[PDB]
Amino acid sequence: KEIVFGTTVGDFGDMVKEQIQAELEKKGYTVKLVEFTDYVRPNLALAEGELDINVFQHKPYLDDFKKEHNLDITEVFQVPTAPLGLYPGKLKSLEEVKDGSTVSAPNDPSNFARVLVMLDELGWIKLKDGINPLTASKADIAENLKNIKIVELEAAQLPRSRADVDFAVVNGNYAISSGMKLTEALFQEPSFAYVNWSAVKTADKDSQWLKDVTEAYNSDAFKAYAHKRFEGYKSPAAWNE
Amino acid sequence: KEIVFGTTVGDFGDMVKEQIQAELEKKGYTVKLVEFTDYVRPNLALAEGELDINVFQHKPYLDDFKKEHNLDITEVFQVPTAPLGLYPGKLKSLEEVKDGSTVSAPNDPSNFARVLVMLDELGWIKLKDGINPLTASKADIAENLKNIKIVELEAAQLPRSRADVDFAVVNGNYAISSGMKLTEALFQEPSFAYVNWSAVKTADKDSQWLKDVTEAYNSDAFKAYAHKRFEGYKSPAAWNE
Amino acid sequence: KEIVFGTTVGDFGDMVKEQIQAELEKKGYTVKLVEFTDYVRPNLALAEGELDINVFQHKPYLDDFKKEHNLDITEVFQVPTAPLGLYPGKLKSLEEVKDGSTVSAPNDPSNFARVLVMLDELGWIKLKDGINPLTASKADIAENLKNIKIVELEAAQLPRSRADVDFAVVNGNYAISSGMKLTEALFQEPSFAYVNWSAVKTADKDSQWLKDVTEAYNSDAFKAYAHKRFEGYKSPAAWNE
Amino acid sequence: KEIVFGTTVGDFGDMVKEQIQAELEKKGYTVKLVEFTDYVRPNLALAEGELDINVFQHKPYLDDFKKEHNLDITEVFQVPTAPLGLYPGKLKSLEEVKDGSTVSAPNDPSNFARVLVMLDELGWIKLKDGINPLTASKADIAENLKNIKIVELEAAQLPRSRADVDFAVVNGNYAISSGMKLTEALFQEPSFAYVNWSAVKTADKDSQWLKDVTEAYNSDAFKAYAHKRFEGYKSPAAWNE
Amino acid sequence: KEIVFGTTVGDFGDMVKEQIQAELEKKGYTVKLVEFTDYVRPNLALAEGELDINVFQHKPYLDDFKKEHNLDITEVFQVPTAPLGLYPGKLKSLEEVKDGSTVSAPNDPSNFARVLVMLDELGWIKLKDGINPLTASKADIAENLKNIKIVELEAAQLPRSRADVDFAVVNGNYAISSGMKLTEALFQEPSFAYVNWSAVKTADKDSQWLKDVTEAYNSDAFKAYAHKRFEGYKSPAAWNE
Amino acid sequence: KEIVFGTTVGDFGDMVKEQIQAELEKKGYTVKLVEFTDYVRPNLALAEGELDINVFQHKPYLDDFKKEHNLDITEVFQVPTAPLGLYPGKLKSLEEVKDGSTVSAPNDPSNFARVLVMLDELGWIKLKDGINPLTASKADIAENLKNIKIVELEAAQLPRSRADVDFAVVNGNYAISSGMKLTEALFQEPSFAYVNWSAVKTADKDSQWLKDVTEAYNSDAFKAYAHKRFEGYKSPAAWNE
Ligand code: MET
Ligand code: MET
Ligand code: MET
Ligand code: MET
Ligand code: MET
Ligand code: MET
Repeated sequence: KEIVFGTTVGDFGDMVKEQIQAELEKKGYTVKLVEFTDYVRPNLALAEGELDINVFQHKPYLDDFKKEHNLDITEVFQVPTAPLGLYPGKLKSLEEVKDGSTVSAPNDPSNFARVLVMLDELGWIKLKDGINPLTASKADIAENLKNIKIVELEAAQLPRSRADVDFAVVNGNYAISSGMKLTEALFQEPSFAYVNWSAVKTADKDSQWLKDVTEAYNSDAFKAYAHKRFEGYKSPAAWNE
Repeated sequence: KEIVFGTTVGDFGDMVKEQIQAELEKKGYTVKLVEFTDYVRPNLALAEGELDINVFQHKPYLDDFKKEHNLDITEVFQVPTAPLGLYPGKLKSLEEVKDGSTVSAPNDPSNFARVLVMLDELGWIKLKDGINPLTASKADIAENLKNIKIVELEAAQLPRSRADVDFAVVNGNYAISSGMKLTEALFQEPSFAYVNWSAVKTADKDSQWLKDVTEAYNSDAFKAYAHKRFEGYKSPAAWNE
Repeated sequence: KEIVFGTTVGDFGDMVKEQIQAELEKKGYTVKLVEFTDYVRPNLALAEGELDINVFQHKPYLDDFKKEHNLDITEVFQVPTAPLGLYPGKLKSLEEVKDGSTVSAPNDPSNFARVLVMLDELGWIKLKDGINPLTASKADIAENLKNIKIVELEAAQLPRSRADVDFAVVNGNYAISSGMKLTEALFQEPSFAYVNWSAVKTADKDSQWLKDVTEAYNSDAFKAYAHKRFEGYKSPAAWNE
Repeated sequence: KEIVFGTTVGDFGDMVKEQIQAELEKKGYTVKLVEFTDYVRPNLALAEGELDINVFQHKPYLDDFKKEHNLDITEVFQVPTAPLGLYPGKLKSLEEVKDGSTVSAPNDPSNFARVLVMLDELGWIKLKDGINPLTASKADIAENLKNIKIVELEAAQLPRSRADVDFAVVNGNYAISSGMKLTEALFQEPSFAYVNWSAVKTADKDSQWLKDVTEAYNSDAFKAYAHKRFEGYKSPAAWNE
Repeated sequence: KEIVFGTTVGDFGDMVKEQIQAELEKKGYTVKLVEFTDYVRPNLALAEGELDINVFQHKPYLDDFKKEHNLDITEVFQVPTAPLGLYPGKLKSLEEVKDGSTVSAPNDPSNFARVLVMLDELGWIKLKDGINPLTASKADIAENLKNIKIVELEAAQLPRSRADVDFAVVNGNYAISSGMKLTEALFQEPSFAYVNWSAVKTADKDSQWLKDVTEAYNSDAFKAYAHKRFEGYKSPAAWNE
Repeated sequence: KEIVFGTTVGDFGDMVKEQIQAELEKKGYTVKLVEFTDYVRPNLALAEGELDINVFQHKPYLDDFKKEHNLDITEVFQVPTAPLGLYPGKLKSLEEVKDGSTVSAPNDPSNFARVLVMLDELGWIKLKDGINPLTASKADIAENLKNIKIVELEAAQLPRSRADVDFAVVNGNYAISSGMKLTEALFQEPSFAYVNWSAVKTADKDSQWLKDVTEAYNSDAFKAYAHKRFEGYKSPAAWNE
């Protein structure tokens, strides 16, 4: 039985090659890894049969993506996840924010929402009462207190954008793969709602191979490796640590 | 030199296999064709180096997609294109439309705009004066004259949607591959703004292989085949007829 | 398991890409399609294991080919099939036939027989009594009533031959892929003996994958698709329609 | 042209996926990465043609390996390299070393030599005067001052060996991929003679593709990435830093 | 450039794997070998494209086969060939032949001819005057002097036939691979007309890869290897030895 | 079940193609053969899963190899084996040996040991009393009686080395596949300790397929074939001959 994984470049792929693959080969499986630069192809490849499982996204992204693209896919288990941070760009500290400061943000709706929530936590904008934080959008801004100019970019552009904007809100996987350190962030997202999940075609939910993959990502050996290899990452809720 | 084409399923892939491939093999090329079900993967595969050229989209789609996804790709030449039509669903004629009739529409922005423009041409809604039809959005509706309920679906769902809605606005490539006939449309888009284009990475624009592909799609032999094989399609503007 | 289909270009490949592939992907298979422009390679590719199944031929062709070339292959199920027609070449109606008129025909024995049977049905030649129609050959001609000159060509060349002969007898798959319409035929073969069959290696006849492929080609969904997409095609006998 | 890289798992593969691949795609290449868990397979895969280039070894290893196995391969350029360290096992500090303490070491000759040189620098053994440090062997030990018991293992076993020996000398690539941190080493190899090299078949040494690969590994952008992503690594001599 | 060879099992395959493949890999080709148990499939696999070159037949076989099966293939160069022999079966010497003795023979026409010519040379039958020896058939027998019963079998069955017939005429390639020694023959065919040839698709006759294969089969190194690996074999006429 | 064999080129591969494969195909298996020209790749391919079984080595080689590379593989059954020989190089007879004569030898330790034992049996060197012949090394030489210069090479180079040294010690498989004859050896190793073994992954040792393979290599039919095809080979101990 060959299990084909798709991940983004970097940390999630290293998990497969450095730990999970050997655990699954012990049980008789072969393992293939396909890495993707972007957040858009992996669910489509999964749904079209080119992958058996992907590991790259949080559940708000998945729920939105599979509804919009009408994909019969579902989350399975969580994985250690590099958290979201607001990082110094042309400006190096939060106190330096000015009226009109620029903040770069990913341009897809579920990750853009995270930026609006962070900016509201910082007091730089104010969101309307009673909104759904997972779908926060420009229409939900009650007042742009500091007249922040939000510069929307494709997610992979955010590390580079630090040259062009005062502050950059950078997804963890792209921060790590560009050599950014999580400790460089001026403000980290407090939420745990965006710890990432693996996803499969719904038809494969009860499969023996997926049971064995799930066990591999929850073993004592994997937890010990993850705590050493991926310091500062947010853990699966089920690890209850 | 191997040229790798990406197209949607059906008509654009048949152009390659039935006519273009042999023309290019005469000049010493080998040809590979990858067919895609959806409109989202092809430009990303092209930009990431897995395809040399794709043939599946119109320029408003390309312009929106390459901006949103930060892709260094560009259009080259036009191809015969199945036109957009409003087709009978539960209701069989335009005169049967009622207050509250349901119309299915694709859920991506550049193709959704075409449905709003079509409904305005039919007099079922009224768009605000002076808005750009290429970016028509719900916000641009001045009055929903017949209180049309627009049912937004992923584009490939639109042929099957005819079972569930009064009328379906169906993209030509999906209509044709589902066995729908262009002559069954109750109304066809009169614009030529959406005749489809091939697309390449910008770095390849001056290549000899692309010159040879361009010539293949503009040869007397290809035109003679296309006029017979794809009756009722909109021809490239440059074909001049 | 990946199922590798081989078909001729055009209609039989579109059946795979537009309908069968998705049905099989729902059951966990992946699908690869290889398209051929000729009639000789597909059964050789099948027998050598480069294909698991091919869809391109009728049973008289298969019976003759597998015996001549010592191939351990066998038919499985029938598929909707474009019929054989006599089409206008230099002359545009049957009534214009003259003594010595030229008719192009395929040069392989089982398809050539079909042309002799057609010419006898038209009253342009007279075949001997009591012959096997599936193997009709020049020796079976009792009288060449109109002194027809039969121009034998490789089957793929028959659309192009219309410039050189008075009438062309063209196999449906090549007529469709060259942009000819079945309704343009001056006369269509009445027989149902040439509805095409899938073929596999005999060793695979009892496989689960082949059972699932057979089911996909006999489903209500495929039948509904075929009746819309391939109007005028001759149906499998087992569909009993 | 497709360039096939072979690397060990982890850091050298991440260099390809996170930085080098995109640099080469801008010049028109596609890139394939094959990752290995051991030190023996990659040069064999290179010599057989499965790989165009590998990145996993130092030159003393390569010189020995290509001579012993009569392989027509050669080094090209250096890459940032995780250094060799002596790490705590059952004992946690250098001055806890006792008479008879166990030290695990790789069992291949060029890497075993490094352990003997390290033990001499620590004063735990004394090597003979005037030896070749690159081929230091047990015969070159003048006195085993602390009666160290050297436990020889296949190199990939050395991270796990920390449970069984007092101290473990672990190659950097395996340390990193097991979640060990370079700052955890009690003593790091001073030498720069084991900064790793890419290798190719000698027949390819003058190729354009290799020139482009070499440029990609010496670009300002790669150096900036490497200094951030791989802190504490030893740099190519040619970088002159 | 991947050169795919097809051979029968045994000696001709060993030539490729032991000597030719390395000669071609030095020049940068890759090589694959497919082996076949029978004489019918290899030319079909060559014609279909699976093979680039085959080595298994003599020219009378090829001339007959490509005409009968309508294949556009051609001979290129000769190879050292195991000769044809009449071997002991139930009877152990030629002098033991009796009226009615049974002789097994291959059942394909060009190899059956060789048996008739051999039986005529032995004085067991008498062929008619002025016949073409390459096409000698039962119709060409003037008198069956010893009323030999010729038992026609598939060529591969002839080594095993020795249990069932008085004498067996066995093709060299099958003799060698069944553990028979050429010195065991009671009578060996004198002719050199059946020294075997490589064959290719005619389209490939002027290719550079074929020039390089031809050189490998005619080098001083290959001749030295063949003279002792294949003792008793008949050499290419062009070697003029 | 498809059983994948790996062998060195030549004799061990012919055993599979000419006898074993058909014996296993009669029980319903399919068989694939991968041939190697070196001694290092086959156990690595076995351990990685590319092969199910290999046939190329003796047990002293296997024991050393699996320990050095920490591979979980094990021997199963013996096979007829071409013996080790000392062959003429620049000198043609044993009596011509001189002080300083050169003898080429394989450079791997378990095969090098065999050379030293052979040279001691010949009286050209003198090994120390009582040393383990399986691990004989240069340090076990008491006196180099004839000041032999031993030229160590990778094993596959040893046939060609005959141009450069006075005498060459060549492994049987390489002697056969280079067109050397075993009967032309000046001295053949008499020991039976190096009759070769098949090897598998330890996890497969109790499999049904391996039981069927073992039976195939010990059948009366295989023994009869081997004694004809491989004259002068050393037989498996289990054959009790
Ligand atoms: C594709 S959704 C974003 C995933 C990314 N790893 C994150 O946690 O921010
Ligand atoms: C991806 S944009 C839509 C393309 C489609 N062929 C059309 O013309 O409607
Ligand atoms: C290869 S036999 C001919 C097949 C063709 N599709 C026909 O029905 O005429
Ligand atoms: C294969 S030689 C050892 C290579 C390893 N990356 C090191 O620098 O220690
Ligand atoms: C396929 S023709 C027969 C070939 C065989 N090698 C022979 O020389 O007898
Ligand atoms: C790989 S160990 C050497 C094997 C060789 N066939 C021999 O018996 O000498």
